[PDB]
Amino acid sequence: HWGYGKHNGPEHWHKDFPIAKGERQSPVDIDTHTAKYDPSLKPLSVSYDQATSLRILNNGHAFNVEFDDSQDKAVLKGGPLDGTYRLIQFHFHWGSLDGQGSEHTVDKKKYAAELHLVHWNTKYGDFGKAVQQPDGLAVLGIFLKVGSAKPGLQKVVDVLDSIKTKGKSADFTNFDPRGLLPESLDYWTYPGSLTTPPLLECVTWIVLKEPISVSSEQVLKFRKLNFNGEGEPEELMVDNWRPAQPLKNRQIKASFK
Ligand SMILES: O=C1NC(=O)[C@@H](c2ccccc2)O1
Ligand code: NA
Ligand SMILES: [Zn+2]
Repeated sequence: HWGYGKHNGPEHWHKDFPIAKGERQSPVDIDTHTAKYDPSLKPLSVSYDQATSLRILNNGHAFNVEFDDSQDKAVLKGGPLDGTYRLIQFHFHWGSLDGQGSEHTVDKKKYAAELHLVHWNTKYGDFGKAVQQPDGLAVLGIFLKVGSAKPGLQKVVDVLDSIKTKGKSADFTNFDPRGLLPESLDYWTYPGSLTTPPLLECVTWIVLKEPISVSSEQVLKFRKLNFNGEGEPEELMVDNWRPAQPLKNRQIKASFK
């Protein structure tokens, strides 16, 4: 099955998932000089005050912090979006070294990691129905650079020892995702896809311009996770990112001048 190695990585995904070569695949390079300011875009409304985190899971591809999405609690509205999108989970993609790890790039720059907060459009009732729709999902992407520590990330870092291998989970209640945001909510947006199989073309991407800083020690802990299950040969969970894909007939819009 699919992964990030030589024999099962991004260059192989199209065999099982032919949409890998589709018309609106993600991630992409954001060419900042050609992303046009769109004065009709609205400020992003991030309403996370009532978020209920539940659990953290190593799924063999990343670690997901999962939320109660059975009701309108943590929601994303505004920006390029019509209606209301509920937060279901967040996770990261990261590198083996600080010079790579992000999925999106900015003028070809790769960041050390990228946070994805995944939301689904409540007009479709459940996540599974939302991923059958071209406007089913909204993913808020946030770049990570290595510098000062991010205090709001440390609770995540400190639980990782308990979910080292694929299939392990741990209770993870009362985590506030507001502590992972940068100051500014200025963003770029474009229509795209999931960046892993099944690569479904359901996503309004909202990529924040301002990275967050995390410390070297924080990202080093991400890199001690394992892709493998317990009692299998150890494969460090690093370089779990898909490279940039062809932009094709799309335009990236900026929310800011
Ligand atoms: O942007 C994405 N990051 C991923 O891991 C992938 C994704 C796969 C499955 C569910 C939600 C998101 O899409
Ligand atoms: Na453009
Ligand atoms: Zn992701």
